[PDB]
Amino acid sequence: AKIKACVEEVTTTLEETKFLTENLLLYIDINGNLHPDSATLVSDIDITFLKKDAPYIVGDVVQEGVLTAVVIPTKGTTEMLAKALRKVPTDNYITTYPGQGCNGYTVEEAKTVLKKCKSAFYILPSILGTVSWNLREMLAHAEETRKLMPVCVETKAIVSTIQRKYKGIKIQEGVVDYGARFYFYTSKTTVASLINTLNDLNETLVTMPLGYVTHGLNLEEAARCMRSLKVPATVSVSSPDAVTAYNGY
Repeated sequence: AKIKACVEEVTTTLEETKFLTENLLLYIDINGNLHPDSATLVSDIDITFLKKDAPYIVGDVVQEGVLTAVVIPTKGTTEMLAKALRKVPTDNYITTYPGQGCNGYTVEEAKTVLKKCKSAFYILPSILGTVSWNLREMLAHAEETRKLMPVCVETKAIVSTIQRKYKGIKIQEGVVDYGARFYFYTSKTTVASLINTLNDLNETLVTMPLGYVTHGLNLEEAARCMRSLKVPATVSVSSPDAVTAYNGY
């Protein structure tokens, strides 16, 4: 039937919005990996088809059952994002604003792009001071506040400091609650998977910018990714100048 073109923000959870349509529009990267905003919308659905045909080019669309996914770019520009969204078949969709988080686009840029399409879009809904604390200060803060502290296991200087401060700790990937509460991860897992994990734990964090250095990101790229966190976080950067730069991004 003819589609009633619109962009409408709802305040309902995914399940509570399905009365409008069963169709979900997801965002993926060139490898078929789901954007953190899309990753929580595929519960109890086989998503083998997303990575099955990787690698993809921006604008590629993959579909199966109630799911539609489009490969979006990283702000290259708004033109590229518009062009990608135009490839989605016209229909009624529950979705999120495209290009958020690591992709670097703003909510205003996403609204502009969706309003140029002919689909009916139903948009699902959705801080602590920035500091320059050294590792010893961060560990002391995590210990007294019980905030979760993400730690990259490949950063040997950090692992050796934790082993020496918390004698007897058994460091392994995942949550380790010994002296302080840590989330140990490898750089061999994506920043997106890490953000999804921290969002699911739903704990307040004390953290360095995620992806910065460990995943080859610069501070601006890490700041963009950090927008995908749905938990409160005390972010600690390298120096007082990096505080201005980070809060500037």
